[PDB]
Amino acid sequence: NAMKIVKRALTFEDVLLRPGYSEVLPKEVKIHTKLTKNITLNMPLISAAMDTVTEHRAAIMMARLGGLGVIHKNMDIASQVREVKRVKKSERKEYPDANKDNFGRLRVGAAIGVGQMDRVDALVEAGVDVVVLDSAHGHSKGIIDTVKAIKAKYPNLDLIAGNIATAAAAKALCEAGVDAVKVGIGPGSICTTRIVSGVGVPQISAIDECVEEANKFGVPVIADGGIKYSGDIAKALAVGASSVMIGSLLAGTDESPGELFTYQGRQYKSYRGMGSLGAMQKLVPEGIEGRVPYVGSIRSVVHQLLGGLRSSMGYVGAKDIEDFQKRAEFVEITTAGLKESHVHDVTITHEAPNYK
Amino acid sequence: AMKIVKRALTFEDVLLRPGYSEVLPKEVKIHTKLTKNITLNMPLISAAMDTVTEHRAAIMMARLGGLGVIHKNMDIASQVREVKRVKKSESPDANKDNFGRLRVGAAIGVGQMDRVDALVEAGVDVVVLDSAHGHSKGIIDTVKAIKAKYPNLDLIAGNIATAAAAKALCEAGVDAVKVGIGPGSICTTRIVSGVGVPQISAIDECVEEANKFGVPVIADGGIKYSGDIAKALAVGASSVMIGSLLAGTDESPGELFTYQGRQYKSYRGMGSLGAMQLVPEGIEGRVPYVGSIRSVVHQLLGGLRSSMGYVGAKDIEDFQKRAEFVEITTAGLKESHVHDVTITHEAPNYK
Amino acid sequence: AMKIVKRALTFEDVLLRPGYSEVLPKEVKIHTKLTKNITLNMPLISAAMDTVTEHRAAIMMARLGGLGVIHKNMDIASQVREVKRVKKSESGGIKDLKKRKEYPDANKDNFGRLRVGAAIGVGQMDRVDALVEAGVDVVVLDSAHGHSKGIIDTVKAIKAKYPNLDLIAGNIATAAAAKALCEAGVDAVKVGIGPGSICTTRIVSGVGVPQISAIDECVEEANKFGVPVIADGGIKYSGDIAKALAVGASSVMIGSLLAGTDESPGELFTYQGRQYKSYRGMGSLGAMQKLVPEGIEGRVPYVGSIRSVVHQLLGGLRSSMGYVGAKDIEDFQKRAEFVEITTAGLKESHVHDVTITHEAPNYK
Amino acid sequence: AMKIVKRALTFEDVLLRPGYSEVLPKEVKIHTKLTKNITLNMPLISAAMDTVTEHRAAIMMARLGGLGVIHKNMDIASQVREVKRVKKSDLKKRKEYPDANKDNFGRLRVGAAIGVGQMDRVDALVEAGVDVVVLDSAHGHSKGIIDTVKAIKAKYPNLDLIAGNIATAAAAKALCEAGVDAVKVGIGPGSICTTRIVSGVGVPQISAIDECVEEANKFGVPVIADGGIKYSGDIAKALAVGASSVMIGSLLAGTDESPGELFTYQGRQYKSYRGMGSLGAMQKGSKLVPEGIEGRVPYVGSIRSVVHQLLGGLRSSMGYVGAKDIEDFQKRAEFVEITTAGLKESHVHDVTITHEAPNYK
Ligand SMILES: CC(C)(NC(=O)Nc1ccc(Cl)cc1)c1cccc(C(=N)NO)c1
Ligand SMILES: CC(C)(NC(=O)Nc1ccc(Cl)cc1)c1cccc(C(=N)NO)c1
Ligand SMILES: CC(C)(NC(=O)Nc1ccc(Cl)cc1)c1cccc(C(=N)NO)c1
Ligand SMILES: CC(C)(NC(=O)Nc1ccc(Cl)cc1)c1cccc(C(=N)NO)c1
Ligand SMILES: O=c1[nH]cnc2c1ncn2[C@@H]1O[C@H](COP(=O)(O)O)[C@@H](O)[C@H]1O
Ligand SMILES: O=c1[nH]cnc2c1ncn2[C@@H]1O[C@H](COP(=O)(O)O)[C@@H](O)[C@H]1O
Ligand SMILES: O=c1[nH]cnc2c1ncn2[C@@H]1O[C@H](COP(=O)(O)O)[C@@H](O)[C@H]1O
Ligand SMILES: O=c1[nH]cnc2c1ncn2[C@@H]1O[C@H](COP(=O)(O)O)[C@@H](O)[C@H]1O
Ligand SMILES: [K+]
Ligand SMILES: [K+]
Ligand SMILES: [K+]
Ligand SMILES: [K+]
Repeated sequence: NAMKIVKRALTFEDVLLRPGYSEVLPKEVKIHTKLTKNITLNMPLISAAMDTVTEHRAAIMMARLGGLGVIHKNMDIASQVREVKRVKKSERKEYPDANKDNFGRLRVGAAIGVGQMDRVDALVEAGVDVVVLDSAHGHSKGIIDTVKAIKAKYPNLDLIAGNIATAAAAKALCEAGVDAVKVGIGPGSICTTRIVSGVGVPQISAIDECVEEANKFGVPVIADGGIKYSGDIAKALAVGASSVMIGSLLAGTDESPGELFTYQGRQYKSYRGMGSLGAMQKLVPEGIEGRVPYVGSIRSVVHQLLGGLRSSMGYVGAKDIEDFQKRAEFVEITTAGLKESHVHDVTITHEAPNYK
Repeated sequence: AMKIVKRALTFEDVLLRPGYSEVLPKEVKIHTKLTKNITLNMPLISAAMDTVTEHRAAIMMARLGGLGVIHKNMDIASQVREVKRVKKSESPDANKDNFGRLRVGAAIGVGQMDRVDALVEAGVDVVVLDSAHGHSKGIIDTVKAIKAKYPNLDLIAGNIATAAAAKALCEAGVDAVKVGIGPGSICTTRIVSGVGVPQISAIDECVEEANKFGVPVIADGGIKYSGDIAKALAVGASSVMIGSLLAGTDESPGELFTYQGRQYKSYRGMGSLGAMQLVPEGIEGRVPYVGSIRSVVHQLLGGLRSSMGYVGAKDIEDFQKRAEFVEITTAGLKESHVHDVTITHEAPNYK
Repeated sequence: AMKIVKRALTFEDVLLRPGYSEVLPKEVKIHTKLTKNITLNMPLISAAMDTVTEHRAAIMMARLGGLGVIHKNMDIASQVREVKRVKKSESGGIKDLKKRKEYPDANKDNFGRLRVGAAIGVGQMDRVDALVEAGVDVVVLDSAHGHSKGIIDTVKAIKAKYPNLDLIAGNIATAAAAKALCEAGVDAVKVGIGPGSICTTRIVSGVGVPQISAIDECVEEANKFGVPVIADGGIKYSGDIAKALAVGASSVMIGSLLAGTDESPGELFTYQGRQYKSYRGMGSLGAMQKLVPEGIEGRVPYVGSIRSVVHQLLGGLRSSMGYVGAKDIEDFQKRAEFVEITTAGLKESHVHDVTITHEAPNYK
Repeated sequence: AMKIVKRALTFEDVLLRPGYSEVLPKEVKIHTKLTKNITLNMPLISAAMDTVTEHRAAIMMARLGGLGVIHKNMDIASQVREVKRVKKSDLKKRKEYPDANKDNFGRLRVGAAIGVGQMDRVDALVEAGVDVVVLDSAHGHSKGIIDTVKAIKAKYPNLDLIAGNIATAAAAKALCEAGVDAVKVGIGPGSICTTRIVSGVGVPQISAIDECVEEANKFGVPVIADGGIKYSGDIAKALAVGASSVMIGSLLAGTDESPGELFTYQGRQYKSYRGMGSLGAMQKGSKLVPEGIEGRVPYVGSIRSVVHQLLGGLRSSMGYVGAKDIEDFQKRAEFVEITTAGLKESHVHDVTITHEAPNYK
């Protein structure tokens, strides 16, 4: 065969975690983790850098709950600075797991593009905790040059770069000096990249390959995109990602940007790809414009997502994420296994808060 | 370097090969072991769910030769009453104790020794120790406490889905292990937590280990059609536990209701919000009304008899020794169902 | 430690690779063998079902060059009457010039009478005797489970009593079963446990073998005895006929594609301003009212005459043989190379991304 | 036992892996070979179908850098007339179409389909100035095709000749040895095609391209991947596998330029789209049973807007792979095989689409 097929790649729906002997209840497990080599999270969730997901309200709530929000970059420098500053002056025992810097202020992230040094300058002055250098194709000279230039001017600024989906890409970014890599080419709910360009790696195999390489450098992996249910968070972490970035599951909350609207008797919010026409008009598109149901507060969403993670860790018998990653074992399943895993042969009559 | 230990299969992935047969479906024998010490005349058990089994369903299961497990979503006195109703019902296939009284089971959870005490005094035949995660310190310590206090009480524990878990429960002294993490029709465990094992591979793995102890395996959850029962027993389960196929019956708890011109009964997971009243592991639903348990069980056991006839098996143990499987594809599964023809008459065993 | 023999494939899992061809579809030969002793001029048999084959359908199947098998869900006198109607439709001494010009490929016995088959069950020796006396050309011994003592004993009794009667027996799905029936003296084995459109056996009993692998395994054993294999059930499209024959079947038995025709028994009816005929498994409750059912009761769209259906089915086979370069069915089996496909490959193979606005005569 | 040669994959079974890139999508080169002797500025060819390509579609495809193939479901004189219209096709146009695919005289290039043994048709198309003849059969790997290739190359040594369709390495070898200038690969993948269902014959398109490219490269002969392209990503996969150009039917059938009528049905505009082996197409020509259907596709506007989106997807793909040009694309490309769940992850999922996207239906 002329064509080079390197592996058969799996994603979340193709695998399940095996139960393990457990001496710990879900409410007892520890779910803190690392965002970067130098920044910890108290809970492993990050809200996506998207203009229908994270501005200051979402970033504040995510940090209060122990995680992180990344302010999107589809705004001018001054507006983004204003958003970072609003998170940073936000700060109450209602939030005992709040993720704070050494001064007691909430952590926040902010996204940047290739070559946007003036923006990096402004965000550093505004007190940003981590810069997220994002591009459709992180394994690129433009990205690596920007990494090198930022770490040369701000040696102690935590820098996350992405997105990537190969071991070669993880090595290249780790060698350029990043503090974490963000993995995900194509898995996003609103993403058409794989369909429009033919490029991508199914998300489980992409995490697995990139974690194996990035661990050789001590660099955490953020699993970005494709999370549909709380069970997918556990699988992403068990394969070895240090944290998970989520868009669609948070787009429908009070705190995300944009107003509620009603369609056919039910309430929704807009949710769209940053590579969709609408977002780019604020080169051919790699995302769509859509809607997601309204699901209330980020707090109630996060409670269900982490409840599922805790249940998963109790089933596996892990006391914390490190132990979860060391001892998780998987089985590969079939299409019929997946059908068996969902609800089947019964008509759901009541909504469940964690299953749609 | 992720640890995938196995490609795991479930019911729809496999079929039984026919073998040379000298037996007609009429003639095969379908008795089996529930526990090390209790035999069933038919290998079907109704699920311990508050939309499936109270006394009326348990009575009919035992009269037909199997067993009902009274659910534990009720206080102790209520469950004792349900047990006494079944034992008091009477005193050719009926599953009876040494006094001519129907046999019945009853579910308990961890740290419920007072419920065990009352159920034993009420004459329960078997206690079913029921957890979302059987392979845990709480369950193992509860098994050891029950067997130390009641050496001669048959104890079933679950649920599990690995060889290591079957070993642990068998070493602690259970009389049967119940296998099934995630296969249930109303179950969302695998979606909410990412954990589970497709039911065929889980039975296969647990049987191999439990056989070392002479301990039967109960295949719990995921049975959709009667062929699923045949497959589970052929792989080596000694009995099968069924929820959804029995919940739309006259005998299950709860009332008929009508929706869009046709009748239903509620059916819900014991880890759904409704049953527990939180991060649920089940949903609340409805199933079509299908008449009496008698007519359902007749169809289910009819399928099992046909299967044993096709395989040439005189009885369950011979069925397990003779069974050979093929793995099939999605195209093979579509070929197996009805295809390319519009069904006009609802068929008593295929829906 | 559960014993999985193999991964088994059915029609939609495979495709034939094109091969170098020097023949056009109108030039290929499609005659074949029904049994060791009976030839067909085309490779199609209508199912022994009370919604498919009674005398009218059997007369048409024979005129077109194949065979019809009269079902057995009737008393002996009624099945004799059906067989005689086929045997008396035509004869060597009656020069029906119309029928002889329209149907030049008609499949006839040595007296110039249309051939016909008839179904029997285990131990129905009285029915066999009456069918022989009626002039039946081949007896089809049907059971849900051909690989059984009851069937093998029936085969040995029939072959002892009528050594020259061609006898088909089924249904089977393993090589061991084919070996057992061939050693017992059958003239052809009929393969298919579970593939039928109206069949629920695999779902109700968990027992079956996907049809391509089942044919493949039984052909390899039956060929050792010179015994033809009949692929019975699960044919959805003309391409499935080609695949079945290419894998090694000598003929194919079809139910649902022939049930909605003028010639099948049963009356046209209308559902929501559309015409249908009934089509039901012989193991359905309706058919058995005459233990738990192994089929359903259904309807299929009315499609006109058996002639236009068969014309399309054989046109697809001829095309297939042209693509392989096969001059005849045995050449087809010796040339044929398959590929295994995926789910996406099956999607690609069907019509996709286009709304169909006209009925194609061979694609529904 | 039966002989299964391999497990065959098509477009939805595979994805391209990203590679290290120093190039942006607007900088990559998408020039490619049509035959041994003719190049395209862009690798797209409109299908030789009577609902896709007559002179108007061929003019636009050539103006955008590719090619149109005039279908053969018409008499010789009608097909000569369509070819002449393209060849007869002001100085502003040269500004607006700076990538036009022209012959030596500055006329738009055009192809035309012929059938087995149709030497009279070849003679008339050559005198009309056709740039390439596409010898097309349902079954290219046949004595009839092979003898016609030989007779055409004997009589017109300098006429570029594409032959198809094929799906195996043995077939590419036979056509290359008989002297074709490109082979066209595709048995069964077409949107409107029922060949694999009617006859059971075919090879999933990715494996078919891959097998034919390996053999045809030994003769320096380009492969045209014909059929089954649903999205722009499929074009990228086909080229990365080793195809030199891609032939497109359904994605161009609902354009202004395709022949046949815009009509409205239930508030939406469509155009007819049908297989050349459908009953309607063959009754036009007027015996073999059909190997295609008759349908309709939504109206999508101009060919230019469609082509812009398709090539934008190709450029993006080459940027992800790090490829500066098509040959570099093919050398660098590495694939993964995916599952049905992988394909579901790849599409839009768990969100309702509320706005039209120009490259994703
Ligand atoms: C602009 C657009 C539509 N596409 C690209 O920039 N494509 C792209 C860029 C570089 C290379 Cl070498 C190849 C392709 C975009 C915008 C915002 C987000 C994304 C996205 N896919 N994020 O994950 C994409
Ligand atoms: C309560 C709830 C919703 N979940 C759990 O208890 N989860 C759970 C328990 C222990 C551990 Cl270590 C991990 C997870 C439940 C209630 C009833 C039944 C089930 C069920 N999954 N099978 O019966 C679950
Ligand atoms: C009666 C019924 C419903 N089932 C059986 O007779 N079952 C059966 C027979 C023997 C053995 Cl050992 C095992 C199972 C039936 C009637 C007519 C046709 C079929 C059928 N499956 N044909 O392919 C089945
Ligand atoms: C006419 C028809 C329906 N079929 C054939 O000509 N079949 C065919 C020809 C030769 C051989 Cl040896 C085998 C089969 C057709 C018409 C137009 C296009 C096609 C088609 N499949 N193109 O790819 C087919
Ligand atoms: O339009 C785009 N094209 C491709 N990927 C995108 C686009 N916009 C956002 N993303 C990615 O999709 C992720 C969200 O995935 P989700 O959680 O599945 O909704 C984000 O964190 C980005 O990495
Ligand atoms: O809500 C729950 N979550 C997970 N599993 C459940 C829940 N409730 C009942 N089950 C299991 O599902 C089985 C019934 O499955 P069914 O026969 O497929 O409907 C029961 O016997 C239990 O083992
Ligand atoms: O009810 C039944 N159960 C199982 N198989 C049946 C039954 N009735 C007929 N068959 C088989 O199904 C075949 C027809 O399949 P079809 O062509 O796919 O509809 C017949 O030739 C029989 O072998
Ligand atoms: O009716 C037919 N039967 C089979 N293939 C056809 C027929 N008509 C056109 N084709 C092929 O299908 C291709 C178009 O496929 P599409 O781009 O997927 O719509 C054409 O270029 C031909 O190769
Ligand atoms: K489930
Ligand atoms: K079937
Ligand atoms: K097709
Ligand atoms: K996607």
